[PDB]
Amino acid sequence: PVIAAPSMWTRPQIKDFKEKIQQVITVGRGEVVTVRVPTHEEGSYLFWEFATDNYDIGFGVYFEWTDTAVSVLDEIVPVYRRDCHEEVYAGSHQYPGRGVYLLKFDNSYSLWRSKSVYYRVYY
Repeated sequence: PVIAAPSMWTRPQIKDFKEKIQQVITVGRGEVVTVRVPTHEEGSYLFWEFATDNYDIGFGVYFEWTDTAVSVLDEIVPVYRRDCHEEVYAGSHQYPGRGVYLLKFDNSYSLWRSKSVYYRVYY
């Protein structure tokens, strides 16, 4: 089981990222949204970008060995609170093999606030 280290960065241009995203996920007050993004035999990589309005949210990535679902295994990125309300959080990961990626928008730590998740998955 060979797992490539993922790469992660940020971008300042969040207003505009959001703006052309809107042309969007509501994560509940204490819920967890799981976007399942199956691999490609044609692509080699997963690219992702996401941002939120006003409040941070937990982000994490896992790999489900199984052959886009959006719902309410091996670890790529651990699930941590991320300031994707101030900047756009982006990342890549090399396919480990074939399967489905688990993008985890975790708002379970929130008690009163829902989150608006603007995201993108590429190529």
